[PDB]
Amino acid sequence: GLLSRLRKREPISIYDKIGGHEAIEVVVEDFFVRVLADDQLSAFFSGTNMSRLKGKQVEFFAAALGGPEPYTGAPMKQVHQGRGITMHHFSLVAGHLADALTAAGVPSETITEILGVIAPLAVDVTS
Amino acid sequence: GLLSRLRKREPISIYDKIGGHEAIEVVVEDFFVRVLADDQLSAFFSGTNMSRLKGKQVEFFAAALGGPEPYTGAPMKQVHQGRGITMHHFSLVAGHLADALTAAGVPSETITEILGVIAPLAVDVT
Ligand code: HEM
Ligand code: HEM
Ligand SMILES: [C-]#N
Ligand SMILES: [C-]#N
Ligand code: NA
Repeated sequence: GLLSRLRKREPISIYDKIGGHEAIEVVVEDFFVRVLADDQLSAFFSGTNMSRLKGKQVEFFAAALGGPEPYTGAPMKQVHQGRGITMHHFSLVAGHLADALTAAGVPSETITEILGVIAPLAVDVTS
Repeated sequence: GLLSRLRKREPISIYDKIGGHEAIEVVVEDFFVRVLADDQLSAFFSGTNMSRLKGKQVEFFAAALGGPEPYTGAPMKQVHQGRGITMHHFSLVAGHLADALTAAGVPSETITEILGVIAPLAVDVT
């Protein structure tokens, strides 16, 4: 945990400073309420099992932001390839993530930092 | 609350100035009485959950005015998109908010300050 990490003089991860697994879970839940309420986005998920997806997204974001738990989902490029997702869609999704982070009280500077980790993933996500 | 924030040497926000979350609740109720009575505005709210909207409006205004809690609703552009809202409509709503603030006894100068925060939002709403 964070205490062990600090005892080892390891820098505080984004994961730890935003509140770890519980924070990520809450953010991902809200993120998906936002995404599924967005008529430009909801249809992408029509044939999707949301229950499982939220789980994999928690694992993915946690791992991306410095958490210890494994990602147990499929590779980004394979999952998203062929879904007709454009940079327009990717950007809307990123906007919803930023909104969920803001709603959870994460400082704007940290939101920007998180967008810096996530934005390069568009190369694997978009059509 | 305001007491703890002053102990931290935070400058007084507009939110804290006008009476905080409880003052904003009261203003928002009166605001919508005015809005829904306005024939030029009321049809936009046909079918709207007023209780929910009012709560999100309290959150929004409280946050914009420097309050302690984040806004948790949808952003202004998304929510108002495709409704054909014009500068005329926005101006009417801003007018009703100012009148509600006036009725609540907020000093004219502070209402002017609040309108300075609200008026730029028209780019997203319209
Ligand atoms: C913001 C960056 C994104 C990340 C980190 C991400 C991550 C993920 C992850 C972890 C999964 C689960 C993979 C699995 O099932 O093993 C997934 C699936 C999925 N993603 Fe994303 N994604 C992103 C952007 C997007 C965008 C922009 C769209 C469409 C607008 C999208 C649409 C989908 C859909 C529809 C699935 C589920 C496919 C199915 O039905 O199983 N994703 N994504
Ligand atoms: C003073 C600027 C305004 C602000 C701060 C504002 C704020 C908001 C907020 C916070 C919501 C709720 C968002 C959510 O559900 O997450 C909302 C929705 C809405 N607004 Fe505004 N608004 C403004 C101007 C206007 C104007 C000028 C109109 C039309 C005359 C309008 C009509 C509506 C309607 C119809 C909804 C949707 C209610 C529903 O979901 O059924 N707003 N607005
Ligand atoms: C993808 N969520
Ligand atoms: C919007 N009221
Ligand atoms: Na695919």
